[PDB]
Amino acid sequence: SLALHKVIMVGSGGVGKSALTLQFMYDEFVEDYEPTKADSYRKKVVLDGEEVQIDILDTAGQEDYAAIRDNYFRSGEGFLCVFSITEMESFAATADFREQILRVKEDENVPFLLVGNKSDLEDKRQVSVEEAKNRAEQWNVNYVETSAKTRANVDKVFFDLMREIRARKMEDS
Amino acid sequence: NTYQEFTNIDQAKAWGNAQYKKYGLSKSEKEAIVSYTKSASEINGKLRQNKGVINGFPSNLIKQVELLDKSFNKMKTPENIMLFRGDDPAYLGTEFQNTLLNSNGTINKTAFEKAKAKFLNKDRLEYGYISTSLMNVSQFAGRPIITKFKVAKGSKAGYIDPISAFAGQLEMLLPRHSTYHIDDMRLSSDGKQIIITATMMGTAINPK
Ligand SMILES: Nc1nc2c(ncn2[C@@H]2O[C@H](COP(=O)(O)OP(=O)(O)O)[C@@H](O)[C@H]2O)c(=O)[nH]1
Ligand SMILES: [Mg+2]
Repeated sequence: SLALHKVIMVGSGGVGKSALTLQFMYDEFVEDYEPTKADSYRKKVVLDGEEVQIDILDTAGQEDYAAIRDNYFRSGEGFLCVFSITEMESFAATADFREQILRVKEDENVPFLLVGNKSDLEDKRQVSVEEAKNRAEQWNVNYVETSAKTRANVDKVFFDLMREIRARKMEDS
Repeated sequence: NTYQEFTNIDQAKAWGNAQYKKYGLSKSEKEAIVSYTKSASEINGKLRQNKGVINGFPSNLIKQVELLDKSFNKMKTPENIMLFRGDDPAYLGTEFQNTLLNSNGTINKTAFEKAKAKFLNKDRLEYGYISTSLMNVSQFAGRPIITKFKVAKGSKAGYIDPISAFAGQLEMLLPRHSTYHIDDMRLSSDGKQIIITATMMGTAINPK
């Protein structure tokens, strides 16, 4: 009888979906983790005084066709739309994930977070804070820059996404 | 004169967006600012550390300070406004660090009186940039000291929320090396918070 917040990691390949999951889970910066490797994780964390359990699906994505993708998009409760601040292509792609996620869940207000990862690579930034923050405002969601390397804001994105999921569960029931 | 104090978050945001859109900040000034918001603590700390002298700053930081300073030539408040921010006991002095508070969490009567004796009715020079907000947000509330800054029309002040790492909300930035007069210092009904009302006088850094 414990709350379970199912989080799904989305974003182009090589943006840091795995590193972020692993940094949050085992507090380590795992580099170049198998690109095509997918895995779900489930740990217990205390969210604002209350103890809950979080489930994180670290998607590979290279071959998750319509039926596979639709199933977990539909099952997932919260989404972390991750991209790399040093790769403009991954940022542009975030609109595709958003779109597909809202199409299957037939909802324009699902728990969602725009995450610009690799904030430690400021010298290679290709996406401006202004641009990303603006998009987040358009989608009516928060934008957070993280660094799976320095661990900056990693806990924040996962706990903030939960808070959004936990609140959406209140509106319903 | 009259001072515009925001009470509706949407009105505040709309207003801020209205000014920001007019700044016409270069890419470098925006970047300089985003960088300030990512490490305000280090930058302002280093500015206090040297009482404001920057000729000892590495090229990267000294370059950023210059951009920061001059960006204010583009950011002025069109009217009288009230800016808010919170601080800890160290703000009043090292000798307040572990003295300001009582064990029950309220401001200590004697500590407060010494605070007034030390600051009330006196100008104060801040070596670092002053980050504030257009409204009394939650980013504070749980802080021992609250300051209401009265910024007059035409003063250097810029809404930088569109490019900050959500350091609270409704981020407002004031120039470094500014002086202000503390007109009032009182306690809240709570008794666990000092409310400081001040008049912003301006900065000594006016390049260009
Ligand atoms: N500098 C830096 N590199 C990162 C960061 N996060 C991931 N990386 C690197 O970016 C590459 C892709 O990361 P990965 O976690 O595999 O991304 P995924 O494809 O979204 O799962 C790997 O070489 C990582 O070591 C970060 O925060 N900073
Ligand atoms: Mg991966």
